[PDB]
Amino acid sequence: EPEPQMVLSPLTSAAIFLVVTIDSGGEDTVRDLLSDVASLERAVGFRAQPDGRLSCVTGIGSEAWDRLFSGARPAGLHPFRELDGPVHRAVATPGDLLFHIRASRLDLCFALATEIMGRLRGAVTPQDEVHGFKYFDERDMLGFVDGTENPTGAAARRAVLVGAEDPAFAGGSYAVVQKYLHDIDAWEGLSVEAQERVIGRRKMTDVELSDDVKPADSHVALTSVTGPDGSDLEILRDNMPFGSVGREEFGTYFIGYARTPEVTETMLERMFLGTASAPHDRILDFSTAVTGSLFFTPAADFLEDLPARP
Amino acid sequence: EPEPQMVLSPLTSAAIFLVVTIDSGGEDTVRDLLSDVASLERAVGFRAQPDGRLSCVTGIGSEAWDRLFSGARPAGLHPFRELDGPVHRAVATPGDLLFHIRASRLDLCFALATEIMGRLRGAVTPQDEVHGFKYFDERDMLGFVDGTENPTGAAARRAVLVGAEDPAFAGGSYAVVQKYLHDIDAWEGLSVEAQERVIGRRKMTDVELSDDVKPADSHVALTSVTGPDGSDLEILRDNMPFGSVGREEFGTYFIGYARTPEVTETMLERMFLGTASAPHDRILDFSTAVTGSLFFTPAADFLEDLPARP
Ligand code: HEM
Ligand code: HEM
Ligand code: NI
Repeated sequence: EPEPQMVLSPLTSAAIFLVVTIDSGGEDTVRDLLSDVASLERAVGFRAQPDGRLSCVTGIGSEAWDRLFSGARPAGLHPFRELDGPVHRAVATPGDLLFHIRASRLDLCFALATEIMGRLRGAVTPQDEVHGFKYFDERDMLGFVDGTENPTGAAARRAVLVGAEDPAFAGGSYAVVQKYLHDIDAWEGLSVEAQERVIGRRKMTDVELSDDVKPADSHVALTSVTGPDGSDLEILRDNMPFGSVGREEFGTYFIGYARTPEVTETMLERMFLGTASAPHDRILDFSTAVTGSLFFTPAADFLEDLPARP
Repeated sequence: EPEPQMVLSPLTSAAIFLVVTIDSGGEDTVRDLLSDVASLERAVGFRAQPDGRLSCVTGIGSEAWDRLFSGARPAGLHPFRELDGPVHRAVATPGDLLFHIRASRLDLCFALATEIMGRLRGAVTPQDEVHGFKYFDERDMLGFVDGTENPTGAAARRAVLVGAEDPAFAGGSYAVVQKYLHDIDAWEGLSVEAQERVIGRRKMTDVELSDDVKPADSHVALTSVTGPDGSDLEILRDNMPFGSVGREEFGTYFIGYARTPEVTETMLERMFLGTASAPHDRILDFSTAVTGSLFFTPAADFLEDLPARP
């Protein structure tokens, strides 16, 4: 009986990512928005349903949580753990609140972000805002199909949603975000055969590389992680391309939901710190991370009925 | 039997507007892109047909025209005439090339814009770049249905496409652009009735105010122009909203196609300078123009078989 937010969304061609920090003494204005946000989603979204598919997933940062809520905390909620790799850095940037707004059209996402930020105006300071558009064939900014091996339906739920491990917050999830910028000129200089050695899948056909062709330092290889037993651990990603052409900004907005942050964090360490037979993820030779933050996205039940302020 | 560019488009949800200036000695690269731009449009767009609806209207500024082409000039091509009215100013800004990119998906626009700019790189300098989205019910940032009294088909061609009057350039058109930003706060503080007296049509039903009622300083009244004969003088507009919710920007991007700049320019004068019967367009009390430029968008034929350089 707890309802989670729309962490498992259908395919949606548009998205707006909003990350803000809570000003001095903006705690109260925020908690009012947190209650209404579900209702607000419904207002912007209900006409233009069922095509629209407008949703919002709201996330709360580690430190912001303590300023906002009394009572117990989510089990594994900390601030984003910065990774200072030998070559590549996973930076950690400020964010107190996350709004993951998605729809089938960008104007719906825009209308709902306007409502959210309108009532938050004066209590929060914008940190990041990016509008994402999906390609007509699910490909990302590097030209590869993006999202293929995402857990689906029932296993997705089990991989993403808090359960009996933290009963107090079952139905919530942990969201990790990173805004990446690509060296498109560099990447496109590569042969397609060389690019597939980077990702770990065939570009066009989207078939994964056989176990002994797939390089140890390819993306798909490093992001496959298993548990201490004979079973593999997965996350839910909804990557969204973005960019400004004039500024030569070509991006991938990464977002990854998981039952516990330790899964996503493992994958991050393998990509940036590398393993024994892999100095790092080759995707990083073409992708530079300019922000990263960690949030708990609660059950929608938690937002309707908040705890008293600490 | 000269084919115009896709000035008359279907209805498109997405748009990118590019304005660049041409650097010293960039003229040659620019010409090479102009010759290939229709080609590139096909390249990006065909594999998305029919539903893609991707198109690019390419336009050239008055000064850039003499740097690029020998031979005849279009009869009406001058720089955007700055208007310095009693209250409001229509700024004139830098711009040599216009790329009016439209499709049903924002990603189709982004992709063509990437190819174009990649070619133009090293030879031009970005001046303006707006990504526009259209609301599901064809409304703009002011919440009024935008585009209702636009001309259609036969009447539109007659209104927009250069004819026998300037034969060397039949199939062309003159485009005027202005990026507008709105005092959204001010605007939303009016009553719906108040707002309708600003626009000249009823907000929610899009019926035009009757003659007696419609204020003489309302937007529709001021942009309703007749010639030296009885009949009306029309233009084709494809206004697009754009915005950033974080830095509190809510805008309309104006683009106005006409058979001769004179019609558009006349309207712009009544709006910013006034009338016997009105100080200025009431719409300007909520909208600030931040860019202005005038371009000639040649026949498709012209770009593919370019004149010699001078
Ligand atoms: C610029 C950033 C990124 C790009 C362009 C990108 C792109 C891709 C692509 C093309 C695939 C192909 C296979 C598939 O979609 O199933 C993939 C898979 C995957 N990615 Fe990434 N990705 C990015 C960042 C990340 C990050 C930061 C993580 C952090 C955990 C991550 C985790 C994964 C996982 C777990 C898979 C599937 C693993 C499997 O095949 O079992 N990705 N990504
Ligand atoms: C802030 C910028 C602007 C906004 C928000 C805006 C919006 C609108 C709206 C809501 C209408 C209602 C009627 C219709 O859609 O046909 C309209 C009509 C019109 N506008 Fe604008 N517009 C803007 C700028 C301009 C500019 C710069 C011109 C320059 C000539 C212009 C010329 C016209 C014309 C000719 C009509 C229709 C006239 C008729 O009813 O016969 N507009 N606009
Ligand atoms: Ni490397």
